[PDB]
Amino acid sequence: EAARLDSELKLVGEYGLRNKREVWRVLLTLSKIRRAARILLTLDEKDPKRLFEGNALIRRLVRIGVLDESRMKLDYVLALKAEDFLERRLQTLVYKLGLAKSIHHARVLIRQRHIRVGKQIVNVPSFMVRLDSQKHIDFALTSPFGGGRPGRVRRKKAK
Amino acid sequence: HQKRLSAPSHWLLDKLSGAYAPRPSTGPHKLRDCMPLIVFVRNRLKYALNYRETKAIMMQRLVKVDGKVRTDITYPAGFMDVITIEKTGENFRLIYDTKGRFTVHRITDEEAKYKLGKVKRVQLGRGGVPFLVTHDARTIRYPDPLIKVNDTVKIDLETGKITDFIKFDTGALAMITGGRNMGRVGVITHRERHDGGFGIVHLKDALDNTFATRESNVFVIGSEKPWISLPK
Amino acid sequence: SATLDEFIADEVSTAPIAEPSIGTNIVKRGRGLKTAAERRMEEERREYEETNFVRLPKESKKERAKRARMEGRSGRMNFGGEEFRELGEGAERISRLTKAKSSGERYQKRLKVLESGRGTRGK
Amino acid sequence: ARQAARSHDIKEKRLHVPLVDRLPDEPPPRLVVIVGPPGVGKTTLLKSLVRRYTKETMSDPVGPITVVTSKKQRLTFIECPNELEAMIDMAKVADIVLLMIDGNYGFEMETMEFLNILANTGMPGNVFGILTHLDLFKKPSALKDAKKRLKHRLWTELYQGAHLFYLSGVLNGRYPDREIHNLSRFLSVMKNPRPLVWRNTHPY
RNA sequence: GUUUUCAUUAAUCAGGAACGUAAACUAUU
RNA sequence: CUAUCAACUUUCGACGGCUGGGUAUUGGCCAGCCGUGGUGACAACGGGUAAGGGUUAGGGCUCGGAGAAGGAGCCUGAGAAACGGCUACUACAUCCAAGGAAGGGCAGGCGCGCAAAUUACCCAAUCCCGACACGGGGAGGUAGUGACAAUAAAUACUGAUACAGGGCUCUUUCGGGUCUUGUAAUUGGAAUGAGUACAAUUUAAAUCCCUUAACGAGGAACAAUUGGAGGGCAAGUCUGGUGCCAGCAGCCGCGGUAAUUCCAGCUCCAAUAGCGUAUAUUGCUCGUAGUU
Ligand SMILES: Nc1nc2c(ncn2[C@@H]2O[C@H](COP(=O)(O)OP(=O)(O)OP(=O)(O)O)[C@@H](O)[C@H]2O)c(=O)[nH]1
Ligand SMILES: [Mg+2]
Repeated sequence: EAARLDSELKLVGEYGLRNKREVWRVLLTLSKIRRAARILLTLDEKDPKRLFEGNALIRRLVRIGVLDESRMKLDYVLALKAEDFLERRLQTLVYKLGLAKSIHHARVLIRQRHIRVGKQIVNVPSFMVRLDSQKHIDFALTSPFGGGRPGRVRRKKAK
Repeated sequence: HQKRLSAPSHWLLDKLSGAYAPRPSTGPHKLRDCMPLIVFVRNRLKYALNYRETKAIMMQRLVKVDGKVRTDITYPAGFMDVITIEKTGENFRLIYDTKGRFTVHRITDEEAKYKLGKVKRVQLGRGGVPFLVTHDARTIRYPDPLIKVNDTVKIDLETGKITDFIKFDTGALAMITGGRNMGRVGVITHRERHDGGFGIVHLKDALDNTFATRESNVFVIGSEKPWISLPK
Repeated sequence: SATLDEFIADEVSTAPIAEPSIGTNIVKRGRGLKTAAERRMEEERREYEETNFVRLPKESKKERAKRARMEGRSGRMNFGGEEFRELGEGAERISRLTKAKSSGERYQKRLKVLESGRGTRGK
Repeated sequence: ARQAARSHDIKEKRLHVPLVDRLPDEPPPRLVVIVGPPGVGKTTLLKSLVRRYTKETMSDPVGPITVVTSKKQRLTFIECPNELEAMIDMAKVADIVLLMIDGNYGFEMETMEFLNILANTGMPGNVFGILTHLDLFKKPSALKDAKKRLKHRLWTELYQGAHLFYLSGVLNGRYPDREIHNLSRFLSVMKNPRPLVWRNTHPY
């Protein structure tokens, strides 16, 4: 349908994704989380199952940084979306932190091993960066934007 | 050649020693009430790494078990066998814990010299002589004439003679070595006969838990008198 | 008791929980994160290589057949650093635990308002 | 129902055109060609196969070599020389084909030429890819990469899922005995040749 | 209709039993 | 589980007790003597063949008859009625100088004429057997294949200048809507992993992994695919017919193959290391068993 095609094209364009399999992957994990939230809303308030399982779900989503720290209700967990998940991806986080000029530049950098998340370099652009780990995204020490060797085209030109 | 899970739960093996486990060779103590010397050396103490290293320890006269040199690797050493290593100058003793597993205890020569062994049976041997059989299958010729069944004996271990004995008593503290309440150091406070098989004792700990264990599974350790050093 | 044990350690018990330095629980250049259960296993493998310091075979074909089949019969998923457990029998124990865990000054005012004739009338 | 569906699909797979057999009761020796580019070791495989079968160390084996391999059937090995006239002469003759590929060097035009000459003239029953010069390798990751890419290109060339043997070394100037033993396990037990129309009408 | 009696005798039909030139416009309501 | 199984045992003694034999020992286990039993509607007996226990949050984990070509008999040893041997008979089958002599398994391929996972390496760990530290192990571990699935994601990123004036859209169409878009243009920057690869390391020896010096990108390449829809074309070919039209179509044209540089790489849609196709599909009354 044209609505599905235009929606998936807006996702693939707005966040520099490769195909629609990544969109369907995110929509599947989002539907799993939202199904768990609906099943926890089935029960009444102050049931211990709903209390502890909903607190676990909300603390998990706030810790992985999707759900905002302001709103912490299970209705907002139902109101979650795939734009929030693709915003929590690593590639859009490199683009928004401004190490790269565009989202396709960010995917290129993460593929050819320039950025690192915390200590180790990250080869995958779909790395779900958590909220505590959002700040420690920077260029690695072996990268010419970080330091070390001046690099490849630089070496061929400076010879 | 049993598997690591089919090995009993009281000589411990981690996720490390392969899927298989050594079987104890036939000897004084039983099969399911046993710690082999290889599990004592390289799986409990970790003075060794491999089977060949354990063999290179055992074959030279460096490990003595109950005061005699034990050469073969899977020699059974179940309960209260003093294990003297002279190059390290240590003597270990095997006791249990409150959960039901084997425990090792480091000690020197003064408590290493004697063994507290529970009498299995008294009889008249050949030559018209009374003899005494312990749980270590030690038979002592010409014993003291009051040492009856279920009494324990301080064996000399340099000559093997009797030195002292502790009587089966309601009011003497005891150690459990079997059953569903295994390894619980407490005091024998009651004993019920049940003639016709399988009599019991009722026993409480130091802090008021009564339970009924069988007179086979009991083991007398001392009235107060901890003649072996239970670990503090 | 899985969801209940994490509520005590983070909200109830006043003891700080060790967090890893950020890049350490990344498996293969980002291909997975090590969840706090899978990380705690990884020290247990490592803490067994200094005791008598014989090396290990990095899994085998018969363990990988088992543990990767455990994903086939479980509803767990690891969306980020955390685990997201299914709401089946793990949710019923939370109800199943909590049910066994739950198992002469007046007279003076009346005589003090019966003495005075009256205050007034309706305004 | 699905068992009936798979049974019907296999019953339609078993079918062919009803051509005439024209094989006698005492059949002639089946003809094994050893085809390949120059320098690949066709004569070396010939020496090694005849030592496996008849235990005779031939210092210079030429011509067709007939060999008893079973109590019912027997073979004959002919090594095609490096000339196209001999290759086109024997492609209409061959009963089973031993098609040699030169390992690290990859495929050659003589190999592809004989494959499509054979396919255009008449396809026999059994063609076995034999990949040699594997010992002229230094990295055993490059070795399995070359085996995988040569297997897939050969599968595209003749059919999917063929037999591609890997003959590693040259020990005594001959070949390894275990490798040529499994090669002869494959070319010893045999099935009747394909009913080709040219061979079933014209006497050669 | 009666200023009449026994008080479940009853309801339904497998099996079975008695009676035997044509067609052609069509809990209440 | 069953009464479309009510009698069963005494039909190899069926229940005893006495006496012995044999067994490692008890025992109708077997032999002599006699007594009258034994089980069963509380389900024996017969019939159907579809042959679990423990560890308890959970799942997991652990344990669980007959034959060595066919009957018959024998031998060793602590332990076998080993099937390891012998003997005879029976049935195959081999060598021979024709007098004689040795022998009885699994694995693999084909199972159409058309097909698809190694005849891989070692006891190095855990374990077992021996005169015994050394000798020997078909458990075990190591490696190879794999688009049946499943997992992550390369095939490019970013500027400047020059030039063109159109690009896009629709309900309503010889009409309306919106304002920056291009180009096979000219140039410049960087980034680099696939691959190549010295080593060291891993390991029984290797491989993989982790470390890693050195190379490694300009398209005419380090060469993305599978389907669907549509336009444009000749001194070409075919068919129809009240001239020039229409249709099907067209690798095929005058020459020319070292000749040609052409729509120069046609346009759009979908999925994209995956994708398509086929088929299956998703006459009336009375009256008994019975029923209410
Ligand atoms: N290392 C290595 N050398 C090989 C292999 N096969 C063949 N050779 C050598 O290559 C040489 C080629 O000899 P052949 O095999 O007779 O060549 P051929 O093509 O069979 O015979 P011609 O067609 O007459 O050349 C021999 O000297 C072999 O030793 C191989 O698998 N490995
Ligand atoms: Mg030749």
